[PDB]
Amino acid sequence: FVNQHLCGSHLVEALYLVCGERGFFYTDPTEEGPRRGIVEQCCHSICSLEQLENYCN
Repeated sequence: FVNQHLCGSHLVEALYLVCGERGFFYTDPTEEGPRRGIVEQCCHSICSLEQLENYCN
């Protein structure tokens, strides 16, 4: 993951990386539109890693 399009769990992964085992908030890829912030921003556009670190716990 390096400031590049990240959708589906390909995004979760990053969060997993930066969040580590501490567990990251993202639920499942389906069910319903996730946070509606990181996804619509990192999937349709690029996003920061510092932005994933606030997702961990």
